Formats: sequence, C-alpha cells, structure tokens
Amino acid sequence: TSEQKDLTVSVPWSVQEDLLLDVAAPLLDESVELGETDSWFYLRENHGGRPFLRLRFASRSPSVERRLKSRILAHVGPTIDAGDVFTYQPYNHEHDWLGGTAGLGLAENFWTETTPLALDTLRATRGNRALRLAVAFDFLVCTGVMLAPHLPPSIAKFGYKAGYLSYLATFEGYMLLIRDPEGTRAKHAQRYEKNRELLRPRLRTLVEQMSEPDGELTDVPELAREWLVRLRDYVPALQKGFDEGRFYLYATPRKAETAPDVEWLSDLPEPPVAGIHRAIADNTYYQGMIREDRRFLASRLAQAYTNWHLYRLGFLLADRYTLFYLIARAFEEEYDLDAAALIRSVRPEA
Ligand SMILES: OCCOCCOCCOCCOCCOCCOCCOCCOCCOCCOCCOCCOCCO
Repeated sequence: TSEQKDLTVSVPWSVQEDLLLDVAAPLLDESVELGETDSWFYLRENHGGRPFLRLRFASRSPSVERRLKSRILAHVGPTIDAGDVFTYQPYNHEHDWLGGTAGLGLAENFWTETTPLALDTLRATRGNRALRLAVAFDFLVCTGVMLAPHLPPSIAKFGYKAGYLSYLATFEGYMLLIRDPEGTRAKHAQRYEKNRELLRPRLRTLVEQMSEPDGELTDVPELAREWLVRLRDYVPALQKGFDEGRFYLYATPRKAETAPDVEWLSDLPEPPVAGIHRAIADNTYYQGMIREDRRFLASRLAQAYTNWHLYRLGFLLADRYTLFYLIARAFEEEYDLDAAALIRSVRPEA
C-alpha cells in the first residue's frame, strides 16, 4: 500500500535548514497527521561538494514528493535552478559502521523517532551558532557518561572516564590519517586554551547531572535529556542485534573503489600521545575487546548514531572534531586523567 520515497535537495547547508523548518517538516508532519504518509525522517549529506537535504518517507500517494518539490521551489524563489537542485543522490541502505543490512530498520526507526528532537534543536538555536555548539557539547558529554555502564565490565568500571577515553580515541584516530598531525593538534590546543575556563566547569556540572545514568536524568538540560533517554532506550536493541548474530560493523568499498635514527639524532623529546599509542599497542586484551566484545560493538553503534545526529544538526567535520578535542581536554584537566594509565589498567576480570 505504502511506497518508499526518497527526495534529495542540493542546496547550501543554511538553506537546507530553512527548507526543513519552514517547508518540509510542516508539510510532512501534516501529511503524517492526515495518514497520507506513514512516517518520515531526514538526513543531511554531501556529494562532490554539493551538500543536500534528504527526505525519506513512506507514502501511498505520489503527490507528496511532488508537493514537496514544488513548495521548495516557491520558498527559495526563482534564484535557484530546479533542474539542478533535485539531482538524485541514491540512498545508502548499507551505511558504513551502522550495523549492516540487518541494522537498517533500527537506524531508520531511530532517525524517525528523533526527528522531532532534531527539529526542536534547530528551531531553538536558529541563527545562534554559539548556542547550537553549547547544545552539542551538552549531549556529547552526557552521551559518553550514559553509555559507560553498558560497556564490557573491564572498561565500564571507568564510568564517566570511559567518555573521556572515547572522545580522545576518536580524535587521536583521525590524527593518524591527516597530512600535518602536529600542526592540526596545535590549532585545536590553541582553541582549548581560549575556552578552558568556560568548558571545564560546564563539563563537571554535566557529569554531576549524569551521576545516575540509568535514572530519570531530571537535572540534565531538556534537549540533552531527550536525546539521552531515546538513545538509551535503543541500547537493549543495539545489544540484542549483536548478541543474536544479526549486526556487524564494517565499511564497504564503493563501486570501482580500488583499495634515519630519530632515537639518536633526537633533540625533541617524546610526544605525550606516543605514550598513549604504546599503551594500546601493549594491551592485546583491550585491542580484542574493542574489535569483538558485543557490548563494545553495541556501544560503537550507539556512537555512530550520535555522530549521525551531529551531522543531522549540520555540524561538519571541523566542528565535530573540535567538539571531541575540547571534551577530551576538559575531562583530562578537570579530573587529572592519564589515558595511558587507564588503558594499561584494562584487564580481563575473574
Ligand atoms: O575515520 C575517518 C573519518 O573521516 C571521515 C571519513 O569520511 C567521511 C564520510 O562522511 C560522513 C560524515 O558524516 C558523519 C556520520 O557519521 C557516520 C558514523 O560514524 C561511525 C562511528 O563514529 C565514531 C566517532 O564517534 C564520535 C561520537 O562519539 C559519541 C560518544 O561515544 C561514547 C562512547 O563510545 C565508544 C565507547 O568507548 C569507550 C572507551 O573506549
């Protein structure tokens, strides 16, 4: 009865937001309330330097997609070109690191159910980049604390410190791929110095408000709270997917995607991050746990949902990694943490 629809609108990021809040969500919410459409969600993605808003919805009626297109044209005005903004960019049913084919329904469920939150977040911070960054800081800090008790017990013991290790691992992992790691880190560190006195007490307060991460979270800011309870509601189903052999974390290469003696001539000393990589390299158990423990795999899938949510809110790579870096540094200084020492202490229990 219902047919899967998929519409992509290739316009600048800021225009995607206007269309979403002023044209697309009111139309699609109305269509849902009338039963013309079953449900909908949106993604924001990019192909070849052409950002686009994706609207995905199941509807019996061909009119819904057509009404959407025609009202998008009315909103933007005759300035943009209709024959260029609707170039179809095909939906990926097998997104990297999102659980594989068997995980698609759960991800689409999650996106549908968090679409009101995403829209409310955009509306509350419309035209206010600093407020939207603060909102993102809030739910990212809380997510690392909330997920910690669902980790394998040998890392779940860390509590909120497992949030620190997570954001640090994400940042340092990307440092291994880039052209100038030391120059890029220096710029992030410069940014932390400017914001340290604001970030550290904000972070400690969020962690305190997350002290019972299984509870009602009544002191957490409203938008973060809604994010946390919804993601946490999905954790059992994330865990069940892996436990039952259905979910797998992988990437897929696309169609036709091919795949001196410093120790002596030294006079700059060891980087502090080198101690951290040595720590991981020496901890075989930790390595296996990250790759194969099903509670960790479920955590990584919730991690991917969190990253997708940043992207649905319009945070591009630079902003996302700034947030990860700022959070990690603030954890590190506020609680006097030693990542190498924490990594070294992860051992099998019993
Ligand atoms: O790695 C290379 C990245 O470079 C970009 C590669 O190509 C870009 C492709 O475009 C996609 C842009 O959109 C981003 C959408 O994200 C896709 C899904 O991401 C997969 C997983 O991301 C891991 C990074 O997570 C950041 C958010 O972290 C949330 C906090 O997690 C809490 C704890 O999670 C792990 C538990 O760790 C315990 C300690 O070890």
